[PDB]
Amino acid sequence: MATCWQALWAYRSYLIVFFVPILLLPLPILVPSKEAYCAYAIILMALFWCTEALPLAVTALFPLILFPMMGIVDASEVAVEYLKDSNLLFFGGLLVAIAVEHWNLHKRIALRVLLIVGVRPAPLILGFMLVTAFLSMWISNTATSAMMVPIAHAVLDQLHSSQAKHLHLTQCMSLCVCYSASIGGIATLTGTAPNLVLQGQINSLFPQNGNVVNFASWFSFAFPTMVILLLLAWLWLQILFLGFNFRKNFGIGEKMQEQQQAAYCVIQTEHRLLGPMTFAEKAISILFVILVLLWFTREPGFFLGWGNLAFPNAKGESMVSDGTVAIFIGIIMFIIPSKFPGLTQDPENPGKLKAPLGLLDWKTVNQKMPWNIVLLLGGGYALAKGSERSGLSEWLGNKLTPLQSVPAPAIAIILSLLVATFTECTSNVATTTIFLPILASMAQAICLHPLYVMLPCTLATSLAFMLPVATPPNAIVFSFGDLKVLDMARAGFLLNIIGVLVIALAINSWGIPLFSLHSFPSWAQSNTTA
Amino acid sequence: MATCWQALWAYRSYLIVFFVPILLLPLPILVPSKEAYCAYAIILMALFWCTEALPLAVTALFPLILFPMMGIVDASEVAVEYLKDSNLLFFGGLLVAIAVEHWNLHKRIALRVLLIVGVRPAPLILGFMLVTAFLSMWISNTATSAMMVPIAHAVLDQLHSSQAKHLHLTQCMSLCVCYSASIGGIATLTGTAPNLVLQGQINSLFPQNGNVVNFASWFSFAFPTMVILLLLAWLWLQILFLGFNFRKNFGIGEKMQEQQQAAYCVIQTEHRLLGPMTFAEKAISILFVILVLLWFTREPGFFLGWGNLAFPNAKGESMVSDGTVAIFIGIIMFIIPSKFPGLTQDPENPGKLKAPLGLLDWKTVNQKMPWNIVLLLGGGYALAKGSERSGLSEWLGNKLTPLQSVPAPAIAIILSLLVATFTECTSNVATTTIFLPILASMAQAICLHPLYVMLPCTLATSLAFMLPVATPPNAIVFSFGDLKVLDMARAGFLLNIIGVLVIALAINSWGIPLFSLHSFPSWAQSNTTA
Ligand SMILES: CCCCCCCCCCCCCCCCCC(=O)OC[C@H](COP(=O)(O)O)OC(=O)CCCCCCCCCCCCCCCCC
Ligand SMILES: CCCCCCCCCCCCCCCCCC(=O)OC[C@H](COP(=O)(O)O)OC(=O)CCCCCCCCCCCCCCCCC
Ligand SMILES: CC(C)CCC[C@@H](C)[C@H]1CC[C@H]2[C@@H]3CC=C4C[C@@H](OC(=O)CCC(=O)O)CC[C@]4(C)[C@H]3CC[C@]12C
Ligand SMILES: CC(C)CCC[C@@H](C)[C@H]1CC[C@H]2[C@@H]3CC=C4C[C@@H](OC(=O)CCC(=O)O)CC[C@]4(C)[C@H]3CC[C@]12C
Ligand code: NA
Ligand code: NA
Ligand code: NA
Ligand code: NA
Repeated sequence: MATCWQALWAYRSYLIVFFVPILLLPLPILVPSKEAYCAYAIILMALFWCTEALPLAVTALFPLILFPMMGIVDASEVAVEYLKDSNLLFFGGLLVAIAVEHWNLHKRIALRVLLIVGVRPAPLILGFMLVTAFLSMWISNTATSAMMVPIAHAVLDQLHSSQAKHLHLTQCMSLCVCYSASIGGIATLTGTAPNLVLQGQINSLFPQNGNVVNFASWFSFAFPTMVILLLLAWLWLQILFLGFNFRKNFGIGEKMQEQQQAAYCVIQTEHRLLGPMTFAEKAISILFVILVLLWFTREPGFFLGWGNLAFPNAKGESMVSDGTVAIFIGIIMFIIPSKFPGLTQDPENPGKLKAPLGLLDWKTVNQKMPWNIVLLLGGGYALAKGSERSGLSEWLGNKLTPLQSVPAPAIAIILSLLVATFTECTSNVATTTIFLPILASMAQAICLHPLYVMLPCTLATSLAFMLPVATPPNAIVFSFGDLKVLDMARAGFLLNIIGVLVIALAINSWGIPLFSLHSFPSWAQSNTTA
Repeated sequence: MATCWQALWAYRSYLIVFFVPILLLPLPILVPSKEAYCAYAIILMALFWCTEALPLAVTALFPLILFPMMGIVDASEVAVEYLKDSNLLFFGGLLVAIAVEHWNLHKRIALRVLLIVGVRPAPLILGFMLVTAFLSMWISNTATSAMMVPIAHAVLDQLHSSQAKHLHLTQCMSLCVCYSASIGGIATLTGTAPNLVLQGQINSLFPQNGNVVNFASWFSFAFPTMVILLLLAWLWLQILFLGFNFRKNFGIGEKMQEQQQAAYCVIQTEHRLLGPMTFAEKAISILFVILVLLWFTREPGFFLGWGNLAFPNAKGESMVSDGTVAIFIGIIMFIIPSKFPGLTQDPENPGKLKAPLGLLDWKTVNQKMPWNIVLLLGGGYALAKGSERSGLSEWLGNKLTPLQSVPAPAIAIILSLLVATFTECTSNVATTTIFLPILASMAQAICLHPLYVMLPCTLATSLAFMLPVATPPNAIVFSFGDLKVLDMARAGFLLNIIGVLVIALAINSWGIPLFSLHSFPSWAQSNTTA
């Protein structure tokens, strides 16, 4: 009878976990190679994340058993890949956010934000996108996400509670903060790390170049690209999760103004009934401002920060990172009392006073920390390390070489598509470092100017929108549990193509004059050209 | 008035955190050196752990801010020290223990253990010590602790609930399991990792030695040492936490037999009212047996395991570790259903069936995992790495050289005291690797036989009993929150001296005949001797 078909549909995750590793076994069986053994693991983890047949942190533990059991890397070497400085930065940022939420400062910030920008979905999403992109121009993307994801969560909670469809707004705001942190970092030379890697490669492979890639020329090239890509991402996320209406999205017309003025006066009254700030709110607000100001001035690149003055290494770089500052502020939050004269009496011995708790105690942290996101970030780093140790990146980099029998405006588009597809599985810095010296020689072989193929390769590494392991902002937005990986993939599949087309617009207009991409200059000559 | 003296005593942890870093500042100020900068951090973390002015995982985060801020190591290099394979082994073992506790198998195991060995404190502690030492002779110490600490916790909970002073029994059982895992590993050549390091050094520094250190001679030397040290540790932990009575400790005499027979019949009835095993209990019991059998036969050393047959490296060693097996079994626990035909109906849509949950879901794991012990183990590894990168181990190793103007039975005692003191701060393998080639040349300089100074150095690295970062068993016993670090230090300070005296007994009787430690053989000759 038909009662077996519901039993087969209820058990669908067990069937996925049993049948997906069997159906992909022809790839390691028919092609015995470490590149195929790593491609099997990448396809398996992507299929287990998009279907969510297992929890996210459980799928993130799969390199630890997969890579030693096919000879890619040792268990000792895959074990120290799961906790880097970018993961400690997330730990310290969320350690500050837990103290913000515990002492009701998140309600103050959310009510003041909703009092300033109002209650309209698309202008509020646009304001969050613009602020996240401007912050990501100057600090790290991970620091921007770890600062901005709980603020958007609190604003969204207060917006829900003032109106008593919201489950699409909670996806649109999370994905817009996630994508704005990645988009805004490409506009400056110090915004994302591969932007510096390109300058290191241009200085090493081509001396006598005369500092062709600096702060001013990179800004003049990559700021309109960032603005156009951010506005198109706003329009696409507004179309996909909200409607095609554009008057309901902007709150235009009556039967919409009435509910919006009612929600605005409800927000006004519940903000008025908060009172003065307590001692803990003032202390946490001062520490938050100090943390963001220390993140700004640590290593700016266009002037000399406190990380270069105090604590330099032999190369002059800072030995202290952003995660060090985050862990420092989070440790200080355990030491400052929550009330200063707060000497109470304990339920034990009746001759004792009692010191207050700190701004953080350990049991609040243990109840509130997303440890699955720590494990997800670590599993992403381990999969990215296994892709370099197996030889996938060297194999796919050497497939870009026979593209020489293609006209030059199409080489950049095909290369940008390939790099934007491959950067979902790997690291941005490693992909840039491996892929740039191949493209430099490929451009020297056909007498094409470098940075016609090196600038789209550097920009396409940042177009990482589909998988949780593509960028650390892609994993940080799963901290509250309302998102699915299928929503992120469905939103990012078109954003990759839109970003590739925006890079192709930027390299063929206003990138040709300010870089002289039609001349093949004399600093790119060698013994193989002529 | 006198009401200020209670306000000063209530605020004692804040005063410790403020005044201890200021009072130790003459050590980095008067002695500017990286060895002093690391000694400052070690003394500060030991003082913050023994007083517990901060939580344990918060004090374990101190290398991340300390080592880049005095130039010892970079933030990127100290960040990848916090999650090794021994930490993933604890994660996988406790991931199995959470599933044992969630499905009431821990009550079955605890009631059957209390039905077999009875209810008497000192014989039960001795049985746990003997089983933990015998298990630690053949598998890793971390695997033995991660298997045996929750079992002792469950037995202790059932023993408390059958008798309705226990707060001293819960310290004695935790510390006895912790110390038995460390003591039992010295008896075999494959029990602890420095035991193999010594054999590598004897083979590398002195060829033509004729395999003087093998399985049989190491067993014949180190098994009575282990037995004597285990019995003396049992007697000392019985004296320290229990009384000097030895008849109340063994339950001898009436007014003690009555309560013990009452507790035994209460245990009999509440074990009889459990019923047959469910599906989840049978599945978890089979997986537990399979996990311990895979831990036994992976890399035994005296025969060829499945880790050497399948998955070898170029040197023939196993690429798969014990943590890989633990993570493998813990991942399988998410896939097996808790009931097989358990198709229920969901509170949502009334046309759906519902698959059961697994033996593990993520929310039970998040509620039950001790993440502070993961951070504590990682902070210990980072402090141990900073001690090698700063140069403390090379500095303290070169202080063993001017001990040549001491008679030879006292050189071994002074060296064992120094190594047993220094191994509380550092790693056992690194201390052995650094300290053995200095002692070999020091013994060649005075025409003393090696292994008169290399065997006490190898054995004294395992006498690690005072600090949570000395051994991973020292950190695993804080998983349930009943212990203090001051109890561990108070119990281990005398056990270090007892172990040094037992090593001095073993090297001067029955170690002289079976190693010929009175002859200076011909394989230790060089160009500097004669
Ligand atoms: C160049 C200088 C740095 C510029 C940095 C980028 C620009 C940031 C502008 C953000 C403006 C957001 C609205 C107003 C400020 C935030 C709320 C606030 O001040 O709370 C006061 C609120 C108290 O207000 P009260 O109830 O009136 O006393 O809290 C505090 O005083 C302490 C807050 C410390 C941390 C502030 C974090 C603010 C994050 C805001 C994110 C906004 C995203 C969307 C913005 C759309 C703008 C178009
Ligand atoms: C050489 C072969 C391997 C030897 C390994 C080392 C020796 C281990 C002996 C441990 C004996 C402990 C008492 C009996 C076994 C535990 C309880 C049991 O059988 O549960 C059955 C109990 C069933 O109870 P029932 O159905 O109600 O009869 O559970 C199971 O069947 C599941 C078994 C899973 C694994 C259990 C591991 C228990 C470790 C206990 C450690 C005890 C420490 C103190 C022992 C002092 C001895 C002097
Ligand atoms: C951990 C739990 C959830 C089960 C996981 C099952 C699969 C996802 C994995 C785990 C072990 C894997 C196997 C481990 C080792 C091999 C040998 C490998 O062939 C070799 O010879 C590998 C070594 C080499 O030749 O270098 C082919 C893939 C295969 C069968 C792997 C196929 C995929 C398997 C079954
Ligand atoms: C963890 C947070 C909440 C509080 C930490 C306070 C102290 C435990 C630490 C943190 C910063 C440390 C300082 C960081 C750097 C230095 C410089 C150092 O002198 C140097 O010149 C170091 C660099 C070098 O010469 O190689 C002397 C120690 C001192 C003052 C350290 C003393 C101990 C301090 C105050
Ligand atoms: Na950035
Ligand atoms: Na990437
Ligand atoms: Na062992
Ligand atoms: Na140690």
